[PDB]
Amino acid sequence: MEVYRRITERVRGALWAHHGRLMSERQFHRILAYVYNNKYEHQIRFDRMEVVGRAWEGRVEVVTTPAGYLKRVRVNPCLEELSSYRQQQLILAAYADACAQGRRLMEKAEINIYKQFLKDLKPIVMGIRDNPEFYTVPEDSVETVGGTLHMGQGPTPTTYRTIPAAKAHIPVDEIRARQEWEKKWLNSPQGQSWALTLRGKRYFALHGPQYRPRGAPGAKKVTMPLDLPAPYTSMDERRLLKKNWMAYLDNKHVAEVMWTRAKIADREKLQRRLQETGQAWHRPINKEAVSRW
Amino acid sequence: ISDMVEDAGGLEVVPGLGELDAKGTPVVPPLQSNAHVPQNVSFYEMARHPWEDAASSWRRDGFTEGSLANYEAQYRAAERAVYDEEGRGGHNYWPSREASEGVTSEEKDAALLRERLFKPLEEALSGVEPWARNLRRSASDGKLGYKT
Amino acid sequence: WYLQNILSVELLKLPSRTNAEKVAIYRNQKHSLSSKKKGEAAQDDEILANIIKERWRTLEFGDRDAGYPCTFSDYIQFLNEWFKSLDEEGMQRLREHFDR
Amino acid sequence: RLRYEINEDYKVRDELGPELFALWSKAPERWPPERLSKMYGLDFTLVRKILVWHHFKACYDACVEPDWTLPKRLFALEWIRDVRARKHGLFYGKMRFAEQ
Amino acid sequence: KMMVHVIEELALRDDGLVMDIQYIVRENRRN
Amino acid sequence: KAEHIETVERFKQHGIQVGPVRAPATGFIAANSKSLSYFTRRPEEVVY
Amino acid sequence: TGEVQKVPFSPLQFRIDMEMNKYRRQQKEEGAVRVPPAMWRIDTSAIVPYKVDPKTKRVINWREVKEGIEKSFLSTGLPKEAYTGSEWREMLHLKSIIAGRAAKAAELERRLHTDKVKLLEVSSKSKIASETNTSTGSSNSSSIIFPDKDGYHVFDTSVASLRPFGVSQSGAVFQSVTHTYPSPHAVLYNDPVHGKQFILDTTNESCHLFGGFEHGDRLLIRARKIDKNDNNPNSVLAVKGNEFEVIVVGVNKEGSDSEWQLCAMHVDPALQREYGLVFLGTDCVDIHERWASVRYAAAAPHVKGRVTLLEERRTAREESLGQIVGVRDGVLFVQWRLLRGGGSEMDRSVAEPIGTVEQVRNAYQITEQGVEELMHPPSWRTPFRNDFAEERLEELRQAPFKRENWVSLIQGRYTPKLKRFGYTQHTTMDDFE
Amino acid sequence: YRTMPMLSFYQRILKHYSDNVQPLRQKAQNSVRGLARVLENERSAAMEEFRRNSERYWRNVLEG
Amino acid sequence: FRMKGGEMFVEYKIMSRDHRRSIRVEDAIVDPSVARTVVPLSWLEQLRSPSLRLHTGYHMEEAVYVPNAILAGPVVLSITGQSVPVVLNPYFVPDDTWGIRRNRDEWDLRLGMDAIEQCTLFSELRPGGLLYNKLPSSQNVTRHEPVRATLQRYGMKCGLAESPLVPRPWTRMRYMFIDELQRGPKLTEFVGHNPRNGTQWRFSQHSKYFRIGVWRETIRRNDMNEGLHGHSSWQKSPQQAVPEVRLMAPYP
Repeated sequence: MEVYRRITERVRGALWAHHGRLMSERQFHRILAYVYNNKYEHQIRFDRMEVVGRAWEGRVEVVTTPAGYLKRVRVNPCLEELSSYRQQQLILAAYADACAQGRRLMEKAEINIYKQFLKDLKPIVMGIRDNPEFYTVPEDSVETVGGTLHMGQGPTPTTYRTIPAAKAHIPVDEIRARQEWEKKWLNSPQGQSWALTLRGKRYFALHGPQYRPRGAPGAKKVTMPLDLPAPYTSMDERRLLKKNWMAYLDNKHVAEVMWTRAKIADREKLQRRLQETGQAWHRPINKEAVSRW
Repeated sequence: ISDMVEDAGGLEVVPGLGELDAKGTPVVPPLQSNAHVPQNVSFYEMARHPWEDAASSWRRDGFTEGSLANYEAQYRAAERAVYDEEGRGGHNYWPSREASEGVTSEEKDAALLRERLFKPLEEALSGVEPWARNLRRSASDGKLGYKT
Repeated sequence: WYLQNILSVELLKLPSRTNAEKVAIYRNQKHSLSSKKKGEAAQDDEILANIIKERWRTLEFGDRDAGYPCTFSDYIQFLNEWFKSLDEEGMQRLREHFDR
Repeated sequence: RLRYEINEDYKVRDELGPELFALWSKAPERWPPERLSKMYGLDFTLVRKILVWHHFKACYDACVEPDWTLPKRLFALEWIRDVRARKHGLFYGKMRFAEQ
Repeated sequence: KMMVHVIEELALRDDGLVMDIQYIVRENRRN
Repeated sequence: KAEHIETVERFKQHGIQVGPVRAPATGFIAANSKSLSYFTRRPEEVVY
Repeated sequence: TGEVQKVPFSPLQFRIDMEMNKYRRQQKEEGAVRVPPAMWRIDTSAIVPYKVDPKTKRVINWREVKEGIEKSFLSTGLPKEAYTGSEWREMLHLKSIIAGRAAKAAELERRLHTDKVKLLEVSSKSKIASETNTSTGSSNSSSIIFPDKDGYHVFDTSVASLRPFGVSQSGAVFQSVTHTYPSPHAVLYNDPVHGKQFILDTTNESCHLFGGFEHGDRLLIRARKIDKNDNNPNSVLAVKGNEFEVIVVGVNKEGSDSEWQLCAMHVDPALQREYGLVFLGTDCVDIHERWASVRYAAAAPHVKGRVTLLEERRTAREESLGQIVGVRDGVLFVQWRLLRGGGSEMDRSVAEPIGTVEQVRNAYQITEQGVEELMHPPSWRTPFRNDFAEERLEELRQAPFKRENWVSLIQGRYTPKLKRFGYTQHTTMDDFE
Repeated sequence: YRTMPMLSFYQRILKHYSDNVQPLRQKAQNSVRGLARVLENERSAAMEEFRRNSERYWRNVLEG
Repeated sequence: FRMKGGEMFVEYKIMSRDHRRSIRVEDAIVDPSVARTVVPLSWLEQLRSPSLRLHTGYHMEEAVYVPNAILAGPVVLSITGQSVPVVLNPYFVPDDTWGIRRNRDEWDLRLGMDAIEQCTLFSELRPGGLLYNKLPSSQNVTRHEPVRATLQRYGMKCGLAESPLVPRPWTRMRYMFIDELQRGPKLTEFVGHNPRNGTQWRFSQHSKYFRIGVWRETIRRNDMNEGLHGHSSWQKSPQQAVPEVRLMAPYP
C-alpha cells in the first residue's frame, strides 16, 4: 500500500537523483509484491485465530476472526427481549469491540511488516548511502548553476558523515567476524558449555541455517547481507541506452518525476509542520522567496 | 449486522453468560480468544533467492558456477602477472609491453584437457572400425569426394 | 559442415585476451563506474554467438568440388532425413524455432 | 528490422524463469492470479495473460503435464462471457469488442 | 607522545584514521 | 550499525558471551603515575 | 561408408560422441567444463559393435548393442583409487541401503503388524481387559502408532507402562541434563593389553558408514578360523566355534581416510580385559568379509547400550528437552523437541529410542515433566520420509569432477556466463523437496 | 566500558598509532626522498646534454 | 490433504449439485480401495436441494446393500486442494447398522476411488505417490517395491534429460509470444464475409486483375495509379500486406 508506494517511489527517485542509476520496474514491483505477500501471509494465519468481543458486562459474546468476520454470537436471554433495534446495536457494539481487539493485533503485525520490509530495503539504501560517494548539502542552500550558495539562517549546522574515513568497513566483514566470534565462542569454555545448555540449543535452532536438513523450509545456509553500491553500479540506464533510448528517456523521466513529487511531499509536510509550530502563516505574506527569482 | 448474524448461524441464546455467581465469578465460562502476532510469517524467508539463500525481494542475475570459478581465477592470474611481474613480491605498476599485453601461460589448461579428456578417447578409438574413423575424419576435414 | 560449424564448438577459438584486457574488463564489469567508454561491453558469449551467426551467414551452396561445404542437394537431403526424424516434441521445438 | 519492442521494461528474457515458481508450484490452490498480479505494473488483462504463459513455462520446465484449464480458471469471466456471447449471437470463436 | 600529540602528528600522516577519530570524538561528546 | 545490533541481539538473547557482549578491557592510570594522560611512549601508566 | 561388410554404425564412436556431446552441452550451459580427472578413463567394454545375420543382412543384436551403449554411458570412467575411503564407504552403504529397501519395507510392515496384533490382542483379551479399555481415552492411552527412525512403529503406552521409567505420561514434555562427551567425534580409550590410544567418533553418521552398527548397538559376532591354529581334527575348540558378544563404540581416526575401522568393545568384561578391544572393519563389506556372522543380539536393537569403557569418558552435561512417546519391548522411546535447524513448532524430532529403565535411572539426572500433546514429526524431519541415501549415491559417485577445475574447452574465453534469475535450470531452493 | 568507553577507544588508537607510525614514517621518508631525487635528477646536467641533443637522449634512455 | 501416518486426510465440502446446500468435512480419510464414497444417510436430505435440472433432490437413488443404503447421486464434492470439482454417486448408508460416529463428534468418513480418479490426487496412485502403499493387491502392483525399482523395470536409466540426445526440458519454451510485450498487436485484415469465415490472405500479385496495376506501380512508381493493385498482397511500399503485420511496431 501507499506507505510502501511512497517509500519505494522516494527510493526510486533517490537511486536516480543521487546516482545516475535506474531501478528496473520489474524490481520496483517485485518489492511491492513482496510486501503484499507479506500481508497475505499475515492474513492467512490471522484467519485461523479468534478475537472475542462482549457487549455490556459480557452478556453478548461475539466470536470473530481478526479480519472482522463474525463467526458466533452467544447471547444472554435477557437480551432477546430488548427490541429488534437495541439487539442490533448491542451485538453491533460487541462486534465493534471485538473489531477493536483484532485491529489492535492487526496493527501490531503491520509494524512487523514495516520491519521485515525495512530489513529488506536496507541493503538498497545502504547501497546508495554507505559508499564513499554519498553526499548531500544543506536544504537551505541556494543551489546555483555551478554549485551551492550558502544559507543565512541558523548558522553552523552539524554535517554528519555515516562512513569511516578509514579503510572500508562493510557488513559482510562484520558478519564474517560475527560468525568468527561465534566460532571462538563455541570453542571457548563458556562457549562449549552454554552450547550444550538450552540457551545454546535454542540459539542453534532459531538461528542455525546450515543445520536445516535436506527438505526443511527457510534459509538452508548462512547469508551475508546484500550489497548494492549504487555509484559504483550502473543499474539499468546501461541496458536502456543500449536497447532503446525511448525507454531510457521515459524510465529516467519517471524516476525524476517521482523524486520531484517526494520533494513536494517533504515540502507540504514541512508546510503543515510550520503552520503547526507557529513558523508559517496561512496565506502568502513572504513573496520575495518566490518573486526574486 | 443482521445478516452477518444470519450467516453466522443466528444468535445462540445461552442462558447466563455475563451473569455473575454469588462468589463473584461468572457462570458459563466466557469465550476466550487465541489471537496474537504471527512470529514466523516474514514473506522473505519464503519467496527467497533461487540458487543462493539471500531471502529477499531483490533480483540479481547471478553467474554460473564454472564461468565464475575459471573467470575469477584467471583474473587473479592476469593481475598477478600484470601488476607483479618480476615475482619479487612487489606490484610494479609499470610492467613491460610483454607483461601488460602477454596472455597468461594458463593454456596448460587445454593441455590438461588434452591429457584427461581427449587422450583416453584417443586410446579408446583403438576399437572403432577404420571406415568410420576415416569417414568422420574426412567429414570434419571437409574433403569428401562423394562421387555424384 | 554442420557438425563442424555448429556442434563441434571446441574447434572454434575466440579472440585471445591480453592481460591488460582481462584485468580491465574485470574492473569495468565488476563495478560499472561513471563515464565508461562503449568498448568494454562486448561479452565473449555474445561474441561466440555472433561468430556462429557469421558461420551460417557465409555457408555457401554449390558443387562441393570447389571450396564449397555442400550443394543444395546435400543440404536439403539432410534436411529431409531430419524433418522426417522429427517427433512431437521435436516438432514443438522446431515450430517454435520457426515462430520466433 | 526487429530491434525494438514496445514496453521495454517487462522484457521476455526475464519471464522464462517462473516468478516465485516453487511457491505456487507448492500449493496452486493457495495462489490465485491476484497474488502475483502485483508482480507486473501492467494492465490487468495482459498481466493475467503473462501469468498463464508463466505457469506454462513452469510446468514445461518441471516436465509435468500442464493444466490446460488454467486459461479458463484465470479468465473465467471472459470464458463465460464468450460462452454466453456464442449462445446469444450464434457464432463460434471469441467475441470482439465490436459485438458488445 | 601524549594523546593530543598523537592526534596532531598523525593528522599529517593518516588523513583517514584521524578524520575517523575526530568524528567519533564529536559524537561521543554530543551524546 | 544495524548489523551489529543484529549480533548484539542474538548474543544478549541466547547467551553467546564473546565479542560485543564481552566488555572490552580499559587500562587505568597507574597507582603511582601522577600522569593524567594517555601516553604512547609510556606503558606502565595504563594498568588493567 | 567405405565398407561392404560392416554396417555404417559404430556404437563405440557413437557413445564417445554422446559423451562428448554431454560435455559440449555443459560447456554451453555453464561456459566452463569440469576437466574429467586423470582417473577418468572411459570404459568401453560393454559397448559391442553390431552383428549382421548373413542370410538376411539384417541386424541380430540390436537391443544388445543398445544396452551395451547405455551401460557404457551410465558407467563413469574412474575406479576406486580416485575416491576417498570415506566416499567409498558411504557409497557402498547407500548401495546396500537401496539393495535392501524392498526387504526393508517388507519386514518393517510385517513387524508393524506383529506389534499391532499384539495391541489388538491386549485390547481384546480378556473380556475384563476389553471392559476396561472400552473408553476412548483409555484405549488411545493403551498404545499409539508413531514413526520410528525406520518406519511407522506402534508404541506401547500406559500409566503402568510408563511409571517404571518414572514417566508421567506420553503427553508430558520434560527437560533433562545428561552425560555425553565434550566432543563425541573425539572418544579416547587406551586398551590395556593393547596400549594403543584410539580416538573414536561416537557420532551415529560414521557409526553407520561402516555398516550401520551405531554406538550402543549390542551385537553377536562369529569366527571362521581356528583359535588353536590347528588344522588337525583330534581336539579343536574353534571348529566348534565361539560367539563373541560386542558393542559398537565408534570410528577410530588412524591417519588414512580409508583405513579406519569400526570400533566395538567386548561386552564380556573378562575378555574386555584379556582379549582387548576389537576393531570391526574398514567398511560394511569389510566387517562382513571379516566376520562370518554379525547380528543384533536383541529385538529390536533399539536397546541402546551404556558405554562403560567410556563411562568416565562422558563428562559433558547435555541440556536436552524432550517429550515422551512410548515404550516398545520395555525400552522407552521419546520425542526430543529441540533440533538444530528447526526453529518452528513443527520440527519435533522423530521417536527416538532411549535406553531402558536402568539407563533412564542412571544417565538421567533430571527428567522434569510438563503437560503436552504428541506432535508428529514434519516432512523434512521424518527420516524414512527424507532418507536421501539414493541421491547421496549419485552425489558421491559424481563427487570427483567437482574437485577438478572448470575450464572452457571453447578456449580463450573471459566473459562470465550470465545465468538468469529464477531459471528453472538454476533454481536450487528446495524448500520442501 | 559503559560509562567510560572512549578510554578503550583511545587505547585502540594508541595501539594503531604505535603499530602504524614507523611503517608510516617509513613510507613518508621513502616517498619524499623519491620526489626530491626526481627534482634533482631533472636539475642535473643530463638536462644540458638533452638540451644540446634531444633525439640522442631519448634514444639512450630507451636503450638502457 | 494431509497424512498423519501416511494415510491421507483430505478436506472437502460436499455440495448439492447446485452448490446450494453444503456440508464440510475437516480431515477425512482417503482409501484408494473402496470404489465409492459412503456418506451417512442423514445428508441425503441436507444435500437434497431440489433444483430444476434435478426435479427431485438427486438424479439416481437406488436401494443398495453393501439392503443397507441408498446409493444416491450426483453430489458435487469439492476437495480443498483440488480446483476441479469431483462429482460422485455416494452410497448413503444409515447410521444404525453402521454407526459412523467413531469418536466424540468425529465420523469415520472416507473418500473413495470413485473420487480419486477425478482429483489431482490420482497422481499419488502411480508408483511413487503417497497412496501406492495403500493400493490393493494385484499383479501390476508390487506392494513394498522400491519406487525406483518400478521405474527402472519400466525403463528408468538416467535423470530427466541426462543423456544429451534428449533435449533439455527447459528449452522447451525459449519464447512466449505475448503480443503486446513484443512488437504490438497484429494488423488483422480479412478477405471474405467475416473475421471467422474469410481468410487472412489477400490475393497475391499473380491475380489476373493485379498484373496491369503491378506493371504500372513498377514503371510509374511515383505517380498514384488507379486499380485493384492495392487490394493485393504486393504493395508499392517496402511493407507488403502479408498477414500478421504488427501495425503498432516501434521499428517496422
